[PDB]
Amino acid sequence: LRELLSAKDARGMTPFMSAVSGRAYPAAITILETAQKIAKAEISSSEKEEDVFMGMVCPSGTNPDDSPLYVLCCNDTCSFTWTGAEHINQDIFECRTCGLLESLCCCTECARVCHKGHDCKLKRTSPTAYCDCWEKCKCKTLIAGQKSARLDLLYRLLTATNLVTLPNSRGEHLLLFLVQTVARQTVEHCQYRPPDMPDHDLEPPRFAQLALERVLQDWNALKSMIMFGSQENKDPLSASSRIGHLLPEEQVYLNQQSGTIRLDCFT
Amino acid sequence: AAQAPRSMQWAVRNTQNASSYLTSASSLARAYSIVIRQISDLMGLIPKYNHLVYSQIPAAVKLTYQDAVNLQNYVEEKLIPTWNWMVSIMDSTEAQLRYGSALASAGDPGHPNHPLHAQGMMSARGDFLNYALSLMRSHNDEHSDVLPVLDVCSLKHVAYV
Ligand SMILES: [Zn+2]
Ligand SMILES: [Zn+2]
Ligand SMILES: [Zn+2]
Repeated sequence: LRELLSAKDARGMTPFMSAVSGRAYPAAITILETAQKIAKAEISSSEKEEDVFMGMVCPSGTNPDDSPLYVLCCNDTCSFTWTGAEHINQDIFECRTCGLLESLCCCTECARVCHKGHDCKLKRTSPTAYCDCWEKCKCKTLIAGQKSARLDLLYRLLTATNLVTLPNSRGEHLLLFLVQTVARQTVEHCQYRPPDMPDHDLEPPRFAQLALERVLQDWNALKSMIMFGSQENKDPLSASSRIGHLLPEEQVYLNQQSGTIRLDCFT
Repeated sequence: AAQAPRSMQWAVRNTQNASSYLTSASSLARAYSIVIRQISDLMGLIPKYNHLVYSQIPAAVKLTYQDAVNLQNYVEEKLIPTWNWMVSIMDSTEAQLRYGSALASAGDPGHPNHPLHAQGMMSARGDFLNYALSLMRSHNDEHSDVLPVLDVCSLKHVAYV
């Protein structure tokens, strides 16, 4: 089992990470419980219990954009599941890799998951639009999954792993990502109305608000967010993070300041 | 005012009769410099004075080494306040300039906010808010990844001093 759960598929994912990616939250739970058992069974080895566990859950050298705790939060439904073919004021993206050129578009969630790794750009046309991605492509955000299992899995991850401390692929700490999500949903969901084409007329997602409320109760998440931009909590991206190649004088100046742009943008 | 080189242009309010406060602030500094030079010149004569009295002027005050000491003590004290004011502003200015240069070395010139790369009321309120925010940040070294907001053209009076 340890080998089978630490083995990586053609996209680098363990079976656990695959269960999360596919919204099979009860399977992810089953495996995650089992992975803790396995790591706790091999305590007789000269490895630390954690190394094995992290190997099975989120292996070393994983691209941060695929870290499970982040992926679980990205797994929302396409707006179309609750707006249907009605036009609401929302953010929209073109996706040139897919021929979704400037007349066409997808909503934020499709751009984040259905078009992950493509050329996508924030579009400049009017925001009053539905999302073409369910019609033009094999849209992976149409399925909600089991909401109660999604929330249970989140709780478990927050206490099982240190993943809350990582920034995503744009330097956003998880909290700064969640609070922007809630602020965006607040505007989009107020446009919702009760009553070959995909299932529409579903109720909008409240997961980001629930997740934000729970994460904010974790000391580690909060400390990790507030200390962001300190010399210890070195932001990997867009933030003077490579310095050793400059001559020593400029280092002794440039080490002295500390960052707050993200902490201020959050607050 | 011959224009600055690119490594320092970002620190200048530039394009990359009425009264004004700055006129009068500057001219008083100009006037102050004259007196400081003249005091220095008179201190300069002291060693030669037992010759440069009697070989030059019909009458002048006798003075002695002990008096030169006390004059010098007095003169130093009267300069300390303006000295502290000069020094503190100069150090603060040099720090801001050198940091902006180090950041220009480490950063990416492809970015539109790099020092080498770079509406009314709201732009003015922009300028003022950028300034106030830069001021508040700078006090606690919470300023690691944006150029300090600065202009040197106001500092003409510290230049004279
Ligand atoms: Zn969509
Ligand atoms: Zn989609
Ligand atoms: Zn695409």
